[PDB]
Amino acid sequence: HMCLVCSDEASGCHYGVLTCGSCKVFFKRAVEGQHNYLCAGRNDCIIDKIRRKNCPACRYRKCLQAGMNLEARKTKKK
Amino acid sequence: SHMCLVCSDEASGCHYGVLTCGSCKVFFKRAVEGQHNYLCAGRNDCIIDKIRRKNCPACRYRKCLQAGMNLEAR
Amino acid sequence: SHMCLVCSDEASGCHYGVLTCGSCKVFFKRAVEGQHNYLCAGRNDCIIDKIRRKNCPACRYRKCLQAGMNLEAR
Amino acid sequence: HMCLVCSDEASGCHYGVLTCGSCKVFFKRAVEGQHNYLCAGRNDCIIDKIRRKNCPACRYRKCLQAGMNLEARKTKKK
DNA sequence: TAGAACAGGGTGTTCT
DNA sequence: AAGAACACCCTGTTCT
DNA sequence: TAGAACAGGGTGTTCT
DNA sequence: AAGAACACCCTGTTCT
Ligand SMILES: [Zn+2]
Ligand SMILES: [Zn+2]
Ligand SMILES: [Zn+2]
Ligand SMILES: [Zn+2]
Ligand SMILES: [Zn+2]
Ligand SMILES: [Zn+2]
Ligand SMILES: [Zn+2]
Ligand SMILES: [Zn+2]
Repeated sequence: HMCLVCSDEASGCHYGVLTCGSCKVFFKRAVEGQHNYLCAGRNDCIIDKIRRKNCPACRYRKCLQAGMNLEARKTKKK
Repeated sequence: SHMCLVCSDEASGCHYGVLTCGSCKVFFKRAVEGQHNYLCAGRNDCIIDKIRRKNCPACRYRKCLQAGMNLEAR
Repeated sequence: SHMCLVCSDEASGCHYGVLTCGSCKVFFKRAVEGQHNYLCAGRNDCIIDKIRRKNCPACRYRKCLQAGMNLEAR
Repeated sequence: HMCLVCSDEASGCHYGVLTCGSCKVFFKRAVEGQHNYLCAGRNDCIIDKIRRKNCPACRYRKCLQAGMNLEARKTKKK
């Protein structure tokens, strides 16, 4: 079963979405910090396992698009 | 002038031997010397500039080659 | 009197058939009926009282048997 | 490699000591809550895998004796 | 599960 | 000019 | 890693 | 007296 962001092996729901480990800590770091990234292409870069380092801008976008949010643990509660 | 022929940064001088910045200089040596496998995530036409050249070394490397860089110019 | 012969709680009446509290009553049925394996973590002489009887069912059970409980007294 | 409290399979250092999972959450629950437990024996009960339920009093003691403490993560730091 | 934190890779600079 | 080398940033793992 | 939280076991009560 | 059955507590796992 697979990461919905990069299609590497999924390691569980994280921030509300079946993702792999690397995408989980990736999202968390982008959300807590600055995410002023530039796409060098057309904002549709291919994020898979070898290429996911290439474009943070598009990786973050695919994170948001897949529905990740930080408060999804204390917010998949109330 | 004084713009890198690859990323359009402020080119230090002439390297390998093209008007390139220092980043591209050393990048190029590393791309040819080691390996390394670079793959474009777009369309093999990425925008390469001071801030984006980090994003796609396949495309950076290709631009280096096409501006005629070569580890032996002397 | 009105003290459990097993744990010395306030014994409700006569069960299986010994002067026992209600806890020991139902405990005993469960110990014999199901199984379950109880093992003492001390020395097979545990203090059994209202608060400690929970701690060692091996010893509780043994005391039940030794006070002559039996699922058929009638 | 083994839990230093109950000798079940150890799952990592927890609260500063190689313990199994059950002893980790056991300690944590005893420390955050009330631990007014009574030993029914001589305060040397045998805490191994089947018997560790029998005497919280002695299990907790073996936890303290083995050196567990909550602030051992932010205190194996400074 | 969410989170800390280490080591590894890549990059760009300074300095020979 | 070309090379060495350090310090930085981002990443993805492990967390006996 | 530390932490939440669910389901399972055991117990003791109330109620027939 | 004996049994059913609920609600509680403690435990140890999983956390696609
Ligand atoms: Zn992923
Ligand atoms: Zn992109
Ligand atoms: Zn350049
Ligand atoms: Zn490219
Ligand atoms: Zn009793
Ligand atoms: Zn005992
Ligand atoms: Zn243990
Ligand atoms: Zn004990």
